[PDB]
Amino acid sequence: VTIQPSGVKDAAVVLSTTKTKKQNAPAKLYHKSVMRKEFRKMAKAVKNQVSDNYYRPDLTKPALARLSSVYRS
Amino acid sequence: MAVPLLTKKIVKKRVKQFKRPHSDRYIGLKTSWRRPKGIDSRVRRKFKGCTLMPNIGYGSDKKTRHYLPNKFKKFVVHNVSELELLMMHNRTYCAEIAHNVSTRKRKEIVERAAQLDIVVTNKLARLRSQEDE
Amino acid sequence: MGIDLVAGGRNKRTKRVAPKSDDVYLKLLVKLYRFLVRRTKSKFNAVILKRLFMSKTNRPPLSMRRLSNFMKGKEEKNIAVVVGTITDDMRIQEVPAMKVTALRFTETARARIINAGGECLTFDQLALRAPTGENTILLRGPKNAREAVRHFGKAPGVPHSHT
Amino acid sequence: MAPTSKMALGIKRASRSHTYHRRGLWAIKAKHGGALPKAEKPAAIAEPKFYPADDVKPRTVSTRKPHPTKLRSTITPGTVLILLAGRYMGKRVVFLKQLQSGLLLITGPFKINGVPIRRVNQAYVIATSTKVDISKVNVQKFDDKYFAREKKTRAKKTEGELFESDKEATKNLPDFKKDDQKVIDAELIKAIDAVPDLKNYLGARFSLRDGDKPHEMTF
RNA sequence: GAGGGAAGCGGAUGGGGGCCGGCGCGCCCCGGCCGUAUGCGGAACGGCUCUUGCUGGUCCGCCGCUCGGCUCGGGGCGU
RNA sequence: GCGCCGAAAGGCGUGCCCCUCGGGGCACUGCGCCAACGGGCUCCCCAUCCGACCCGUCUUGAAACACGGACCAAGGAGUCUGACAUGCGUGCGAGUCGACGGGUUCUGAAACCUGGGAUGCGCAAGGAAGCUGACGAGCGGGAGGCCCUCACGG
RNA sequence: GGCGCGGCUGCUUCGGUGAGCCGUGCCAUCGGGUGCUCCAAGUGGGCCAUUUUUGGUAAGCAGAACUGGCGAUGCG
RNA sequence: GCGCUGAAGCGCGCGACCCACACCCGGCCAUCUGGGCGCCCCGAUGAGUAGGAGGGCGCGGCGGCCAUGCAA
RNA sequence: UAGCAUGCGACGCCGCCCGCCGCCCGCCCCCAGAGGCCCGUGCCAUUGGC
Repeated sequence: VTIQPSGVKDAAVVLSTTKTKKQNAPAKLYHKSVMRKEFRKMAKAVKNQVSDNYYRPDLTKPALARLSSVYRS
Repeated sequence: MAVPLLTKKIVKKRVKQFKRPHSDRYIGLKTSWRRPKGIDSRVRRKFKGCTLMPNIGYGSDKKTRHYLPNKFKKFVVHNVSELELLMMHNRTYCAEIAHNVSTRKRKEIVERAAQLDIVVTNKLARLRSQEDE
Repeated sequence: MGIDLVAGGRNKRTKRVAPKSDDVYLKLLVKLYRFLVRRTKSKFNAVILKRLFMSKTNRPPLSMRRLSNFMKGKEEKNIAVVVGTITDDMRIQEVPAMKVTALRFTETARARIINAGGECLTFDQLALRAPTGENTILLRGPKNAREAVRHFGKAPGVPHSHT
Repeated sequence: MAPTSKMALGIKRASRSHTYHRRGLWAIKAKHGGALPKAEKPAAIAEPKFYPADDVKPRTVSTRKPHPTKLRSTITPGTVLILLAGRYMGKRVVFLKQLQSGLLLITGPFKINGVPIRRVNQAYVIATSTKVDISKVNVQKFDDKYFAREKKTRAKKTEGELFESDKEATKNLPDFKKDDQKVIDAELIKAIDAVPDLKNYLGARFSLRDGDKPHEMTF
């Protein structure tokens, strides 16, 4: 379930990441994209600034890394 | 910490094994434990050699509770979806594939789990669908 | 060991979140008080909490009359804390003002107090704007009143002498 | 109580001195405690961990305290150990392990063709002049590089150094053989001569390493 | 499993035998891939305001201009 | 632990004072946080104890020479709702309370709107029966605010 | 709890007194072993020991008192 | 019980020992003291028939949610 | 009278035995009113003159 934002791991381009929020009653956003391990850190450290507490977003970085490792071989 | 707590339930036990009393001398009379109900009962009298009765103090340490002896926490996995959560745990948790899940289904879970880096019970059971020594 | 100490295990255990509060909105309110209570000066909110857990033998109707004589301007129109509910039973042209706070009011009581003065406040808006809970009168019961203490059973029950 | 009174009687006193040397240098050890230290890439996770530093430093010290002390109760050097008896000169062994006192493992090298090693309740050992800081622990059985010969030439130098003392000292030579025969052992007389070490100990230290890790052993 | 010389609520408690399921780190060289800053071009966001507006996103498409890194394996070393 | 020597342990800043010998106690910033080496369970037997069967019941007291069972699988006991009294909870709250009809879908169901049956228990009572029928007060303990004056406190 | 001030009252001579009441001010070896309300239980047949008994030759009797235990309490 | 006798009887003194689940100590389970952030922590008492009071396990069919199945 | 199952003796002793030994694989683990190998290599253990 939602709070006001979510952040749910998947994606299926070979090499992929997922970085969702949700915000506001109509807009109903949810983006998925990226490759690289650096760009994985960065646009979740920025997400931390605009939200809070390191440990969960940080964890949902190698979940993705392991998925983008797996989709190689 | 954990290692010691795991060892305090597993190598001590308690394995008396609480069997119903005199279950052995009638076959039908079932193994499942029943409280010795009536006054003369020696077990009821809560004697030693009489086999201990169940009470709360007998209980394991919480830190060691519902763990496999491996000390991994088992999580039952119906399908691939449960796998995501398990993957997060990885180190913490072991995945156990339900008996029901079918042979055609079982394959996808197994491979996904490895990629997840949650090798546990599942490997054993997949060689168990293959045949084998 | 002692026997004293066993009797010491036999004190209470009053303790209760009530079996259900089916209202979720009451159900959240009743928790809020243990976070806020040890985190402010508010003894009153800590009392309301016990009395909105435990019982129906405890939950109060308060009439507009039973506010009305009893608030009477000499603790000068403070905030009146009614744990359970207000009920509509008086006509005087009622209260001299008033900020009344309760779990529930009837709609007639809501209408009559706000057209006399002040506000019929809800307890949560009270917790927000009066978090200290001081200048406040805990007013009151009942189930403790005339009808019914032990006056049960059929035709009762009596002063007593016999029953 | 007699050792333990001495510790008290500042409190700290040297540890009140310690600060000072930093105070003397100039103005300091608040800034350096707060401002430092490292960090920031990394991979994953909580970083719950660990070691080197500060606790470890009392645990090594603490572990050093039986270690003299058990020798004060039982008297001697430490390891490395020589056959007194047997062959007049001959060769050198190190006490890697106690099954017990008495049942002991005495050691060496073997990497190509090799060398034995014995576990004994005895046969032939009295100690020398070296000390380490272990008691009598290391083992399984490992060593090797030059060292049937080196350990052994290290033996010759100790066997010369000993053989002269065995001439000066003994009751004679025949029950230095009964002393060597014993090998529990121990208390009575220990410290004769054999001066100095500096090589003997360096050699012993290598021997301990060699009966440790990481060579010849890994798959 | 055990046995034709030693005593019994048939269990308990201890021990042997018999049976069985399970089984990484630091550095360097080669191969591989990609890159941001800035200019372009497209786009969810945000603090907030709440008629409305101002500053602040991030990634992608993909060329230019500097200047670098990662990952799967292999080879050595140290842990 | 946070400078140096010293393998090691240990000392190396300085002031005070007692002893006035060896020495002693006493005083003087913050901050951070180990070594070595390479299994479960079933049945049996021996030791040891429960041990007095169990078990359940009856009983002051059960191994019981008190009662009941050959052994097992399956069956085999707080049900139904009314009244009267309650506990716990929730909606409205000096009334609340809805059948039956009709209106209308799905459904043999049922639902929803609505007149609102039915007129309880209430809203105040007494008593054979006439018939009658106010609500003001504190006192004490002891919730809590204010005045103050704030160490207390009245 | 004690005192004073002030009103009202009583019983017992158109007689003597306090007490009561209200109002107002003043001054004063333990340690939760604990109160109240609703609803429910087996009962509503005991035993023994110790102490004190009464009957009875006595009794592993009968029948009380005061208490600790068994019942419903393991373990040594 | 074997069974002792200037004791393995008896009495008067005495020394050292043994021996419970007691008491201590270590670690842990309920309730309660409470405390602090749906969760963690400090200490105490803590046998049990009749039995009250409270939390939970399992059965079978129903509904909404949510899956599993050619090997249930 | 009974009585080798007190875990006994003797006499008489025989489709392949068993008498005496090479080489290997399991169980318990002194007498005694104080006492119980000459020259050597070799850390060892092996191994040689005697």
